Amino acid sequence: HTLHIEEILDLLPHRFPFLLVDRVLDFEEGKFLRAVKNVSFNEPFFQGHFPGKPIFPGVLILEAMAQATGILAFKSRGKLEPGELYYFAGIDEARFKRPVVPGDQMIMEVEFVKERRGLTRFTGVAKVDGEIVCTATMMCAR
Amino acid sequence: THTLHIEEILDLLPHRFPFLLVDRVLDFEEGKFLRAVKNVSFNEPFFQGHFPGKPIFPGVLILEAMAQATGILAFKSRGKLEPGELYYFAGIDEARFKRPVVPGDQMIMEVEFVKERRGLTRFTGVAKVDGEIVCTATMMCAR
Amino acid sequence: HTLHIEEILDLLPHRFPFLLVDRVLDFEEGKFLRAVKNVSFNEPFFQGHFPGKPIFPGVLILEAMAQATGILAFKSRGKLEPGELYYFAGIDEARFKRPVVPGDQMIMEVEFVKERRGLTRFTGVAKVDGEIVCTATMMCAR
Amino acid sequence: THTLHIEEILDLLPHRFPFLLVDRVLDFEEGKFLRAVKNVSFNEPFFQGHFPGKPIFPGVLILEAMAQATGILAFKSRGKLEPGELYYFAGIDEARFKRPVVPGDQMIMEVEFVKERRGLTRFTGVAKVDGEIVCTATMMCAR
Amino acid sequence: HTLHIEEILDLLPHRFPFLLVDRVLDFEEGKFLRAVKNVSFNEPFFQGHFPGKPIFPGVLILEAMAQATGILAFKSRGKLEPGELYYFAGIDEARFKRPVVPGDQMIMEVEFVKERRGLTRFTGVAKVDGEIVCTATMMCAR
Amino acid sequence: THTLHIEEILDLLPHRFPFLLVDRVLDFEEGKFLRAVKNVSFNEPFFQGHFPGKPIFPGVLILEAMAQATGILAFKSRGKLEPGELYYFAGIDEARFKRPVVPGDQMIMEVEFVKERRGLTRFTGVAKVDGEIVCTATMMCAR
Repeated sequence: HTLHIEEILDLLPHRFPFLLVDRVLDFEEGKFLRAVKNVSFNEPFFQGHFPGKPIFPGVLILEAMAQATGILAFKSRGKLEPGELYYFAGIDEARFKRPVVPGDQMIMEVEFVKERRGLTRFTGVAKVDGEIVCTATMMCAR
Repeated sequence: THTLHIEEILDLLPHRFPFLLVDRVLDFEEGKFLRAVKNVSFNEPFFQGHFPGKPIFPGVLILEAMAQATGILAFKSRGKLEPGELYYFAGIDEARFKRPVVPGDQMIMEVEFVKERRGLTRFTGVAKVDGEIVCTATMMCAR
Repeated sequence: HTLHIEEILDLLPHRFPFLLVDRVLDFEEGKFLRAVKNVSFNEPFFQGHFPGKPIFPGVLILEAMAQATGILAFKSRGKLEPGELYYFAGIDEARFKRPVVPGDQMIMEVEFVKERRGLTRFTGVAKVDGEIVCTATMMCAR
Repeated sequence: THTLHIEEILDLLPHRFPFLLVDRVLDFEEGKFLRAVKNVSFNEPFFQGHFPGKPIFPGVLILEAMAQATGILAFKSRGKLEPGELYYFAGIDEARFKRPVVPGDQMIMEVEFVKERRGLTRFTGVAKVDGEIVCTATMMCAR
Repeated sequence: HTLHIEEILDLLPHRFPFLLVDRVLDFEEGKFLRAVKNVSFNEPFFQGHFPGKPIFPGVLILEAMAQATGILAFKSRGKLEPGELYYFAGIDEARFKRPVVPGDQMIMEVEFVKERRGLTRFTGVAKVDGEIVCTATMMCAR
Repeated sequence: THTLHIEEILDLLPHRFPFLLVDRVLDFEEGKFLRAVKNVSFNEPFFQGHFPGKPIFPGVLILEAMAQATGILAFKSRGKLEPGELYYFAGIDEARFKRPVVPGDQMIMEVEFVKERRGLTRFTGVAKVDGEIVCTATMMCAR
């Protein structure tokens, strides 16, 4: 089940310049979601990060993966009511393996692990050209 | 085999944010062709205005992206621009917009040198998404 | 019949940074429209096009003229319903005659030609200080 | 007769996007006056916020534009700024906002040197649209 | 009575990049209001003002103070109806005493003076670290 | 006692708008700690998107701000970056987001060097608003 940007705008509250999921390529509710973030030079953070040497910030890969958990959570468990937020509570073992750059299509896979102590736990893995560029464990809650 | 990443691109084109619309060069043969990629992301500044609730990559920016790709080919083939000189975009023939390009699309653009004629350099461009043609055009430029 | 920016926002769906018609100076439904685009240094594309040498992109003159056809079409033939778009299908014989720069007031005249094979055909002419800076033939459709 | 286009302006003022608010200089006489243009376009970044659905050029930015025009006059008349030096805006007397300036307006601004007094340079500014006064103010600056 | 940003968005029509009141620290209707503007490098005007030497424009201190008069006026006298504006009619004796810079928290105090000849008159004083950086007298009207 | 204002910061970090998220350095001791300020303003570009009607400083940007503060400490302590070299952000352990940071907050960040181990430099960060902890994390970086 693919979701394009209009479906994504309907599910997440994030807007420009902080909506970092461009497409959902597949998902299974309560299990996994696979999303794309297209990395382009024409994104506003690249001016600053860095002048002459565009590097996609590692913190935004964490953000983009956490957004993809949001989409899975909303498809799986129900949409947010207006004014409610899906909290990003924490991150374990964020590892940045190599630089993500303009022209990269970052494919992100997030998996639901469990609920434990009031949080929902996901693992994320981001790849470019089949190679892992980032992993992390993310905790979120409604 | 002959790829250019963004730093190489920044060194050849004078365009900068928010109007540098070539993100990679996949291959090229001097004086002949260049195949480039434009990654289309929601996170691009024009999407706020085009259109609210329904992001559509403007057709004019596909023409722009292709014209930039001709620039890269021209510079690699014929010599870099000196400081303060521009590669003019003089005109366009037969621009055809076939279907909408959207966030998540990777737009692969192929430009071919045709000829010099009457003080202009003529190129044809074809932009594809997922193998299907989204735009074609004939572009005239000059130093 | 002049239209100012609030009337223009009501007719076109374009918003910042891609609404490139600042005023309508006159029009006659089904025939012609004359619009202004004020070119200012304080526009976001100028940072990029080019550093140290601001040049209004020729593609944006095409865009601004196509927007002015939109306004004529909506005034002449009826407003778009929400979610509907006015397609830009093609361009013939776009000619860029000289550079448009900050401080220029670009006056654009678009004329309806005909409907043919499912498209509406317009010609556009953009002038600065009475001199032609661009012409083009534009095809659009609902 | 004495016009300065944007490149000449960039060379005299240190202001850059999104706070360079003089688009052309129509005429000037050193030590006396300068007449400049600010083209007011919807496509300017502050219009998104001022205000949603009702674009109104902020009155504070007319003061800013006029103060920039004094800068140009001062530099042409008295000498360019050296790198790292600033032309301070020290104060303002009797700023009066007469009617709203909007997208599509070309705001013609005329600034006149009055005198130096008490370590400041005093100027009067008048901004017009379609021949009518939209703002006046007396501006004090110093090197 | 403190107002945070959501309360501020409800009262003023200003939006990004021209909403220059970040918090209200106290107020008394018809009398005074004390507001904060946090000055950060990450604000869009700093790119332009100036490259290599960030200086908060003195005109934006005037703006931010005039916004704080707006908030006082709306809390004191009633909210604007949609489409109505609170006019900034004029300024007397704007004095800029020293440069405001990134990292500064500008505390602004505005006081109602009187209504006279169809305008409402306020005085404003902006401080950083207890020292006055700007004063002005502002005239506004519905 | 050892404060660095924005110009000193621009000279040490390569980050520029819209991703320079240290506005001042309040104090530091080389090889030991650095205490910095991030002023959180509505007028920052990410607030438009995060979220419409409910501005919330992204937790990922607190991690970024703290990692930038480690950079400053590292450069002051160990030597500036040469042109074209980067200070890599290699990973993060135990990032905890305790309560939302909002416009008007001044976020005071304290980073401490822990050790070098296994080719990385390890730091702990703590960010506070009004004396209360809003985020903690352990950050690994390397030249």
